[PDB]
Amino acid sequence: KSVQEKRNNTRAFKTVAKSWFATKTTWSEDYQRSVWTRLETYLFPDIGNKDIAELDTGDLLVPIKKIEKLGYLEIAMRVKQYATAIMRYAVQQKMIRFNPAYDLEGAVQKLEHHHHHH
Repeated sequence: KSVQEKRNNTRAFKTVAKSWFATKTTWSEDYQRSVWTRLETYLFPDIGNKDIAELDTGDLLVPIKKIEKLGYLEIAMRVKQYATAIMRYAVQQKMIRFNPAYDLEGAVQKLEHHHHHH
């Protein structure tokens, strides 16, 4: 249906995070650039090309887990918070029902919503 839309990939994480970045000047110019650079490299490749409306807790856990097992916990936790802020903005734009980052209490130790498949 995106042919009738003015832009095929709309409401996508990269565009939304772009808007979020454009609405952020709270951090310092240098540090925030570093923030953006880490978003560009880690928190964009997977989810940025996906329609965030269908982005599952697992989908977002992919880039998170990517950094988690990258050996940089601080980076992962900070990207976790960056994403959390963007997800908050995402709900406000009705893109997602709830924040998967808030939804997952850490109940499931996997990327799935169930411990037992059946």
